[PDB]
Amino acid sequence: SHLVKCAEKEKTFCVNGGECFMVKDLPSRYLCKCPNEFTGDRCQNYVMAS
Amino acid sequence: QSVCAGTENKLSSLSDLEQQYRALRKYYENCEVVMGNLEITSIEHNRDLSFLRSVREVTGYVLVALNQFRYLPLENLRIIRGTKLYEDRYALAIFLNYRKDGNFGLQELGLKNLTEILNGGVYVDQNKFLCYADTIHWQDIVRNPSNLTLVSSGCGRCHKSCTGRCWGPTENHCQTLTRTVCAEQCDGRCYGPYVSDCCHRECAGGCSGPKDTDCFACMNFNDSGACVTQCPQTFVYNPTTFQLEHNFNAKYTYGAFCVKKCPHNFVVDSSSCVRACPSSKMEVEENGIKMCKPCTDICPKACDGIGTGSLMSAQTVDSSNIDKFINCTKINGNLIFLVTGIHGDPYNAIEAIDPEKLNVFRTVREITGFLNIQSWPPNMTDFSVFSNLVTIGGRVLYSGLSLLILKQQGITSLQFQSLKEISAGNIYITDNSNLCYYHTINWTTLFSTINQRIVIRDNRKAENCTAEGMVCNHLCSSDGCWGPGPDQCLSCRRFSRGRICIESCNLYDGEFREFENDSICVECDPQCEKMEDGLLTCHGPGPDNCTKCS
Ligand SMILES: *[C@@H]1O[C@H](CO)[C@@H](O)[C@H](O)[C@H]1NC(C)=O
Ligand SMILES: *[C@@H]1O[C@H](CO)[C@@H](O)[C@H](O)[C@H]1NC(C)=O
Ligand SMILES: *[C@@H]1O[C@H](CO)[C@@H](O)[C@H](O)[C@H]1NC(C)=O
Ligand SMILES: *[C@@H]1O[C@H](CO)[C@@H](O)[C@H](O)[C@H]1NC(C)=O
Repeated sequence: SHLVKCAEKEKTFCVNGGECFMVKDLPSRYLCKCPNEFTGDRCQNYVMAS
Repeated sequence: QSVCAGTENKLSSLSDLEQQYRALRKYYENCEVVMGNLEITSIEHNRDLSFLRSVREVTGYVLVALNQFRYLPLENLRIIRGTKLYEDRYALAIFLNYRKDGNFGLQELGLKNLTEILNGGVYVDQNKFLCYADTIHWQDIVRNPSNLTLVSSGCGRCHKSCTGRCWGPTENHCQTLTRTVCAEQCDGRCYGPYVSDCCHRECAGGCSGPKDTDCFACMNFNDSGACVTQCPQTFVYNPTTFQLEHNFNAKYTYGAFCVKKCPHNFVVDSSSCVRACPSSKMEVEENGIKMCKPCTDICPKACDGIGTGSLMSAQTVDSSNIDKFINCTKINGNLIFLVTGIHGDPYNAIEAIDPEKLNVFRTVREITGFLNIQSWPPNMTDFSVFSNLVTIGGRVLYSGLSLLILKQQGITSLQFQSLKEISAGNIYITDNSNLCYYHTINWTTLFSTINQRIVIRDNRKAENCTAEGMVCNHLCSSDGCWGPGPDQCLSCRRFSRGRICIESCNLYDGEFREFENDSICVECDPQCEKMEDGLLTCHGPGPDNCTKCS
């Protein structure tokens, strides 16, 4: 994988149960893996349909 | 003509990879113009992306990262405007589109029509199995300097006819150069190499002929098929008189268009459809038309909403900005309450909001954009803090919605007491398990357009509400109520004293006598003497309409 888990400092970065990840590339790019109920750059928004 | 919003997630995605794919399909299928960003991230090798062939234009940026599929089918994409850029620098970013193991990854880009990138640069790097992309003359596609326009073995050569610049192996894969190949007299793009073949200066992408009606895309505005720099203004200077004259062929600027009329919910300033009046001017209605006119003396208290001016950066109301709303009567923009607003955002050192502080909103009469309630203090059962809110303009929409109340367990009634108008957008009231009065409201009475829908799902069953006695007061009309009591009606069955519906006015008995202004009970002038023995104290307003003087 191109991704690694974030430090404990960056735990609170992703909200609403989002899992933080960094990218190994040479700055380092951060991302959130969201639970199905949430979205946004930091899982800050609720997913919605219909 | 089939527009969509697109995401703002960047590299963030859903943990469920099928849910991530299903979301991509949900957001972008049958969309021609992405009015924002086209983000394609973390998509598996097997996946079908044929639906992306629908995309012709992207307003913001194109992010294609961390995917494993062989080919990118954006075969109809012509323009990336780059109004918003990835990392505030790239209009197109294609990177890490392979699995580190080394099995599969992106091999070919189907961007044979991508001939314009209006603003921003190109970042195509770290794509282990991508071929031909190295041959692309990006300098031709990017319209303006962007000190970042670069592409970073065992790849097939371009076809002979391609002139060493192609997207794939065949003779039908050649890169169409539309700028560098032009006659020295073309200032824009071209469809050939002679002076006959130049595009109009207003064409974006390319053209099929010399006229401003022959463009593939417009550089600025579209005025009835003609690509224009600006719309016909209301005033026109006459050079011989040295005076401005009325232009009767004037049109209004709305988005990227010259329109015969502004939407009803929008304000007219100059010959343009705007969302807000300048701080110096005030909104006024003249024959149903909202306009910006200079302030009498002092301008009304209009406040920046979430994502506007002083609060451009903001995503939600929080403890750091709740105080920027003291004494606001109008909100120029939106009001959004996210989970991280109500319950605090620890990472950015923002404490959870003080529920008492939500009372700042009791002064708010109008919200020009939208109202988005995704979070609310648990001890609070209703939105009575919005007891004075009359209008939601819907001049800005969140996925076509102007009102959102979702996932709120603590709410049992709404209590939007003063609410009378939702000018644009749809309503989305879902998953508020204990909400009870919503099902009685004839939301239709609040709408302006007939295109306005209502999405009410998974709140407390209407049958369950009724059986638990959560019904409207008898003095409410068939239009419904916001919650319990006579003060909470949408309209009265009989009379009304202020905000409360009553059976009759104080005509013959009561501390303060009243006359009936047709269903509205108005108190008699203090100078009118309290007439006893079945006599009326007054027969209208003011001291002139008294029965006897005190
Ligand atoms: C590319 O653009 C042209 C004109 O804008 C249109 O004819 C076409 O459907 C797209 N071309 C291909 C080969 O998909
Ligand atoms: C301009 O607008 C008309 C609709 O008013 C549309 O048929 C045509 O696609 C447009 N031209 C360009 C170049 O976008
Ligand atoms: C708000 O207005 C009230 C009276 O309507 C006044 O007491 C107060 O100074 C104002 N406060 C702020 C913070 O604007
Ligand atoms: C309320 O919903 C009704 C059904 O009784 C529909 O006719 C109408 O558009 C709204 N009625 C009025 C009288 O505004």
